[PDB]
Amino acid sequence: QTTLPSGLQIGTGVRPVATERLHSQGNLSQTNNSKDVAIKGQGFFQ
Amino acid sequence: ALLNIFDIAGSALAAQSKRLNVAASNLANADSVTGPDGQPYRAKQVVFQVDAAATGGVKVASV
Repeated sequence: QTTLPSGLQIGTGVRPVATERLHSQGNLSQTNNSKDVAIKGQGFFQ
Repeated sequence: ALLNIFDIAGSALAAQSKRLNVAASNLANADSVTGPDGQPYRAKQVVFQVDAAATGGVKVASV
């Protein structure tokens, strides 16, 4: 009555799709310079 | 009849072929499971018997 479905399905393999960057917030280290700036939050210079 | 030798040898060859086929089938189904209708697979053997026509050939009654 109840048996296994008896079906075949062969895989092929694995491929890399993407590399996501963790755009988190990094720590701030003091360089004591007067012409260095750091971003707090989001945003990029141009 | 000096010609029943061929019959005896042919029966022996057929019996040996049957036994080899059974052994090969068992080896193929060594690690099988859940055959038709779900009943588990079970191994089988053959039994040789002589045809008392005295001296006679070999036969396999059933598996």
